[PDB]
Amino acid sequence: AGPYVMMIGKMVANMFYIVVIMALVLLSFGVPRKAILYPHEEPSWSLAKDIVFHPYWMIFGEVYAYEIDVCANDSTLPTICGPGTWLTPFLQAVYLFVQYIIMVNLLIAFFNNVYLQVKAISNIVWKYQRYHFIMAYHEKPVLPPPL
Amino acid sequence: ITRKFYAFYHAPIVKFWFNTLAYLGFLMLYTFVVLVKMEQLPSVQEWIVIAYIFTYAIEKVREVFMKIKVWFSDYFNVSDTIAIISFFVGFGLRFGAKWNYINAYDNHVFVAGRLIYCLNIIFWYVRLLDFLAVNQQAGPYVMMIGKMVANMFYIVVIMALVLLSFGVPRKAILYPHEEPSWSLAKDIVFHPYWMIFGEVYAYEIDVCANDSTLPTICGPGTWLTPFLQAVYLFVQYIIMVNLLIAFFNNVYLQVKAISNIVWKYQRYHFIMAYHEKPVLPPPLIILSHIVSGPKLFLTEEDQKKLHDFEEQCVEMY
Amino acid sequence: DALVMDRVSFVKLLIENGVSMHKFLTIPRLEELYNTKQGPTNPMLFHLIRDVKITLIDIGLVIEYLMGGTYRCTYTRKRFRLIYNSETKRFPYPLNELLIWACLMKRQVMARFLWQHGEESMAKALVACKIYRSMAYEAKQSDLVDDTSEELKQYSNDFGQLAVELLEQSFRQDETMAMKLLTYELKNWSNSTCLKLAVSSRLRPFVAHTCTQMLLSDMWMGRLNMRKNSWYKVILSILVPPAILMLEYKTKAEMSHIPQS
Ligand SMILES: CC(C)CCC[C@@H](C)[C@H]1CC[C@H]2[C@@H]3CC=C4C[C@@H](OC(=O)CCC(=O)O)CC[C@]4(C)[C@H]3CC[C@]12C
Ligand SMILES: CC(C)CCC[C@@H](C)[C@H]1CC[C@H]2[C@@H]3CC=C4C[C@@H](OC(=O)CCC(=O)O)CC[C@]4(C)[C@H]3CC[C@]12C
Ligand SMILES: CC(C)CCC[C@@H](C)[C@H]1CC[C@H]2[C@@H]3CC=C4C[C@@H](OC(=O)CCC(=O)O)CC[C@]4(C)[C@H]3CC[C@]12C
Ligand SMILES: CC(C)CCC[C@@H](C)[C@H]1CC[C@H]2[C@@H]3CC=C4C[C@@H](OC(=O)CCC(=O)O)CC[C@]4(C)[C@H]3CC[C@]12C
Ligand SMILES: CC(C)CCC[C@@H](C)[C@H]1CC[C@H]2[C@@H]3CC=C4C[C@@H](OC(=O)CCC(=O)O)CC[C@]4(C)[C@H]3CC[C@]12C
Repeated sequence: AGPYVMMIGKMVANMFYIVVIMALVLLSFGVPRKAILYPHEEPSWSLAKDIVFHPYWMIFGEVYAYEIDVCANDSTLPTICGPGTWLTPFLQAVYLFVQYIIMVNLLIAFFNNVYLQVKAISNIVWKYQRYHFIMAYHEKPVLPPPL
Repeated sequence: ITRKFYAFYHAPIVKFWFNTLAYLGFLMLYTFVVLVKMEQLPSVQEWIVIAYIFTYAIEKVREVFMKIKVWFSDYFNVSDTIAIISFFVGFGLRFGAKWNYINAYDNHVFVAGRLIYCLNIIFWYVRLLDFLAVNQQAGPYVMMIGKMVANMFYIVVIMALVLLSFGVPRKAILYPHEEPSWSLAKDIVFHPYWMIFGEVYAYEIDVCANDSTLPTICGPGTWLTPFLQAVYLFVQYIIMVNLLIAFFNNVYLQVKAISNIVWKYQRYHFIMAYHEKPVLPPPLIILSHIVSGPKLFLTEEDQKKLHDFEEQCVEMY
Repeated sequence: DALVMDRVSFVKLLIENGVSMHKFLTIPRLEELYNTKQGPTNPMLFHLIRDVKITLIDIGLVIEYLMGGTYRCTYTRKRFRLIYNSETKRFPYPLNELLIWACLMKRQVMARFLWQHGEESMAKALVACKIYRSMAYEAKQSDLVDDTSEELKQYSNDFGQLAVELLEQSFRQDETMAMKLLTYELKNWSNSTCLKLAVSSRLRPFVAHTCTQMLLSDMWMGRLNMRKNSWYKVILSILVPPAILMLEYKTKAEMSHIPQS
């Protein structure tokens, strides 16, 4: 279990620019979805929360099925039926296609093809830091810090 | 000392970061414009947006005139023509419009101007990938996404046939009494599309059963749709979206090797643009078009010292 | 005769003994040696002359057509049209003329022989790569029987690999000099930079080598010195203009290989 803990950080530091592209796709759906659905707003800090908030959980399974087609019957949020709200199922369709079929599936390919070189590196980084770990326990006194 | 200002500002790093800092200012102002209530007269932020897109279009005309079909070859220049043209179609319908004024601000011309004004921010956020694609690490991924979207197209077509061949008999079984409308297309593509993405519509399955939404749909034959949805989710989620992971997985390394070289090649055409851009960002470019090569300089000595370096390297080759 | 009959290993012997290419090539030696059907000819060369027996001015209209943009070939200039139309009818660089001749007439072994002994060889490899590549592109469109675009490509990729291998050679000996080889004015090949000459043909292994990606990383810095300069101090000095004055910079001994405006 040493190389995996030494490997998680070495791959978080390595996927950062796929996560940035996923955050741009996240914003470029988050802003016109609110802007189409909510025309009458005043400037508040709940604009940031609601442009990042609802398209963030769509990567993770929640499609917000009844909030799509806000005009339709069998729908929650039935007060939002202004002109233009028929566009958001198409924006959510392209967003979930790009996010879930391109981006989170280019991330599986990324980890998949980076795994073996980061396992070979991270195994050696563990074997090296085992020295500095053992030489600390030749110096620690024989008591747990409450004792 | 005054050569340090001329030396600093004409560097392509400083033209680049000066341009992207003003571009992030453009996007922050443009989504404050878009997210907040539009009024009849444009706010302070909106005229800064229209100033950016107008003078930005001026700089793009200057970059085309100083050959058009060459400029359309980059995928972030086709998106610039659609972004700029549809912005002023949106600003034409927003500004040059009948008021029909009420407490309700919605007139049919103003609303379509505001929706061509809302759907247009997507082009500018996609244009942020042209900026995010200039460093060593995030360049190949942006050059790689399009090279794999263009490459998975025929797995996505097969997924769309499976999508239709469940979408049509599910409606046709569940909804026998319909009249021809364009909501037939929306509802045959709509509900089986979100089943790829997690939503199984759990209570709409077994429409006859208790503990179910849609209890009015209990006609003869509706006991077939859990079997059709079972085979559809098996084929879609276990075969198709799992043959797509295998596809990207086994194509990744050759498209990374290709896309890395395509990035390293287009870095030339990116840097040679910043030896030509004036040292101001497009909202501040009202000066440098009202106002108005890169050759290497060698002495006669070092042209000879270079010229017998090339001969030595060829003879050693 | 050895040139027309495509006898390479008699050109080797025959200039190795006593014949200088200087005072061999006159202007009627190009008109001849170009309009002879006594050896392996290029059948589509006449399709490129249809933009207008063969005169050198009609040849450089082909060469200016194959190397697009503002490429001015020496034959179409005023001084050559004054020496032409009747000591001065020799050529100052003969093997630059027979490298183009052996590339247009589609004789490859003659071209790789005439390439390897002249001055400015890495530029001749890229000129030959561009000529071959654009003849391939102007043969895929208009031919029916043995179009040879499959043959002209892989003739551009055999010179475009020579250019890469020569730049990988010159990079390993000195780096600041190899980056000078990329951008110095050629003055024979229409005052074109060698790197621009390898971007006109889309020669990706050259522009993606570490010599050109090191020179582009030195043009991106400009006058500044990002080897020791802070990355964030650029953004800070943009927002705070009195922070420009005291960051770092480069001297003229460090800006020597960078092509300045
Ligand atoms: C906030 C609540 C929901 C909990 C979320 C848990 C995360 C905040 C924890 C879980 C795993 C932790 C990571 C576990 C392992 C590492 C490896 C560690 O790096 C190393 O030990 C060596 C790696 C290297 O040498 O680069 C860096 C911190 C990091 C990423 C930790 C960062 C914090 C993480 C992501
Ligand atoms: C840098 C790239 C990724 C694009 C820029 C990010 C913008 C998409 C978003 C992210 C959060 C957005 C901000 C979210 C929250 C607000 C708060 C709100 O402003 C205020 O609260 C002022 C009104 C008040 O406080 O009385 C409306 C605009 C603003 C700045 C938004 C402007 C546009 C921002 C910066
Ligand atoms: C090209 C060489 C000299 C390095 C400089 C490259 C920069 C132009 C790239 C690298 C990092 C990129 C930035 C990385 C992250 C972001 C954040 C991004 O918005 C978000 O990530 C918001 C995240 C969220 O709100 O969830 C807006 C673009 C921006 C500033 C990118 C702008 C372009 C940057 C600065
Ligand atoms: C609300 C929804 C619509 C937002 C979804 C955003 C997409 C519409 C954006 C996200 C990523 C963008 C892509 C990012 C990168 C590229 C690469 C670009 O191609 C290249 O730069 C080189 C690749 C090649 O040479 O083929 C083509 C456009 C494309 C696919 C962009 C097309 C538009 C995309 C899919
Ligand atoms: C080409 C392959 C993929 C199969 C063919 C596609 C068919 C699965 C579907 C896709 C959308 C379907 C259409 C969906 C919507 C309509 C509208 C509707 O016709 C009308 O609205 C006309 C009546 C009116 O407008 O009053 C009913 C049939 C039709 C053409 C459907 C005919 C069959 C279509 C073209």
